[PDB]
Amino acid sequence: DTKISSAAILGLGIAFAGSKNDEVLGLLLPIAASTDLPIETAAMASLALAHVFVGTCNGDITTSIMDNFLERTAIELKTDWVRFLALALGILYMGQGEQVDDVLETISAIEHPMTSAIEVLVGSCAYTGTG
Amino acid sequence: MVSLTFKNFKKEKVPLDLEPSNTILETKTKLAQSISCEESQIKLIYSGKVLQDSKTVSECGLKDGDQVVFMVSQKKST
Repeated sequence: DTKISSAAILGLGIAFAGSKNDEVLGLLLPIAASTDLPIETAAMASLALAHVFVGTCNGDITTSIMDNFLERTAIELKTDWVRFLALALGILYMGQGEQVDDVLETISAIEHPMTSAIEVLVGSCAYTGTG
Repeated sequence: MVSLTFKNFKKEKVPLDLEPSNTILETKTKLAQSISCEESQIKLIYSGKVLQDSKTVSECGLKDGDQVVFMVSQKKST
């Protein structure tokens, strides 16, 4: 009873792991926030990327993801979603990554619609500083 | 002859020269003609306070040789 959608992102998921070049991202990232594609496939694709670049890291990725947090209407699904989304925007930085500083700076700055909860979340837990 | 620095998100500085009169419209235009990105997506912020195209530099609260916060978007915007 597997869906065809999941079967898709799945296959590709194993593809990237077969080539960590700058092309995959040069096409994926952009599509993650091109025109105005449904926040459905877009979100799912967001987890596939992070899962791959789990080891690597980049700010640009946070640039597009940020713009999304804004236009975020949540008018679609309103049940269990902040968790996952929060994870990425969070785990994305386990430690040693000033990038987090530049983030909270933008998030909060850009008014305060519905990102406070996430602001305090990533705010407290961040630079683990593993001695 | 005030020269400020516009930082994006990668912690990069983009020096720019303006005047008490010059407004965000122009700073946005230049900052866009410097990096090669349209100002229709750019977000000219100021100390975590997204400025406004309706505010000049004097109103922005900037001074001689300061720092401005900004960011670029991906939406081409119609």
